[PDB]
Amino acid sequence: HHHANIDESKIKDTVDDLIQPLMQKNNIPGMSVAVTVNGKNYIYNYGLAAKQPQQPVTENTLFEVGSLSKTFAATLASYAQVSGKLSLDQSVSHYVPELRGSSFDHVSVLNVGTHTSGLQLFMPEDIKNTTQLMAYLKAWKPADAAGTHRVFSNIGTGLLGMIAAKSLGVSYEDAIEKTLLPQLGMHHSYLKVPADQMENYAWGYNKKDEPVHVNMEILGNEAYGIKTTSSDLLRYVQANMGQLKLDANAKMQQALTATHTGYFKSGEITQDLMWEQLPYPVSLPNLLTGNKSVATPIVPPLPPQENVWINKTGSTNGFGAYIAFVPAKKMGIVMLANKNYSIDQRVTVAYKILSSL
Ligand SMILES: *C(=O)[C@H]([C@@H](C)O)[C@H]1CC(SCCNC=N)=C(C(=O)O)N1
Repeated sequence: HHHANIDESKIKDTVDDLIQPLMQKNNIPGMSVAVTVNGKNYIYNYGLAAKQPQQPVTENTLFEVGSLSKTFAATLASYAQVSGKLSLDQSVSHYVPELRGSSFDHVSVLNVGTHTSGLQLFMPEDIKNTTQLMAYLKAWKPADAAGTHRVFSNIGTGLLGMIAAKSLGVSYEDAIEKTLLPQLGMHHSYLKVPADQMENYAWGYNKKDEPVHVNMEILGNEAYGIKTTSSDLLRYVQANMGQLKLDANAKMQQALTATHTGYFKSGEITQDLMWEQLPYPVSLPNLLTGNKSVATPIVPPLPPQENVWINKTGSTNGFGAYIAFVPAKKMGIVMLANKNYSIDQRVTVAYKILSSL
């Protein structure tokens, strides 16, 4: 029930007024929006996780988050770094000996953590196993030297997560589901959704409005494997702002914070470890203009800041996700949808909601 002067109702009015038209105009079946401010959390669910038979979005609905998954690979690499197992400045072939003598002698772990190796966006469809992947990587050359340009890459994020996990002595899937997500308290976050949660796994709806789930291919866990709830992602946002006890895991807090280090500038955007940031306050135009480019190194790296807007978009064929948070304001938003709608609208709605707080 609505109550004037009560936090949850004031925020709900703002969120409803933006999300209901957004869902109508884009024919988005279902969304969940989670907001944190002043140490308090608010979760709003809209519409349908599935159309036939109908299932509503609930607190337990799982959405695919696409390239938001890359921030977990970065957090894992950062955890390995702060634990003394990984140096970001070292070469990929230092950690992957089969690539020694290849172009990966000249690509750093930082490059694959910042989209500056030059590897292309999509894994080639005919690469099915590790032998084929290594043969491809050993024979690969970019047109420009590593460190010169920013090219968003699922392959690069794959290498980042693989190297981080190996440096901890485990597979990536183990590192994420047995180490990282449990230490973050994200108990409804998965690379593979278990049987008791399938009833909660929303269907995605593609451009033709067909129900779809993402197909997991080689190195896909690193780049697009996460399925999660808005509540778990809001915990992740709070952890990224140092707000949670985190079971006294000092190394994990340091790992999260260190992913916000600013390593390259492209246009107006600062590239962190997978996260992207802009100075705060942000104007909507610069946010929108932010969504190969020349990459200029920031050296020494920009330390993790408070006065910034940190964000990440992610999509799959059937889903569209967005996170933004402002550490100086201890505020953040997670928007999950089971339809891939345009990034300009994600950032505009998030900006309007956070501005209202
Ligand atoms: C991620 O959503 C897909 C991946 C699952 O194939 C692609 C498309 C995007 S493009 C850059 C988004 N800009 C700012 N946040 C990426 C990605 O790395 O974000 N990979």
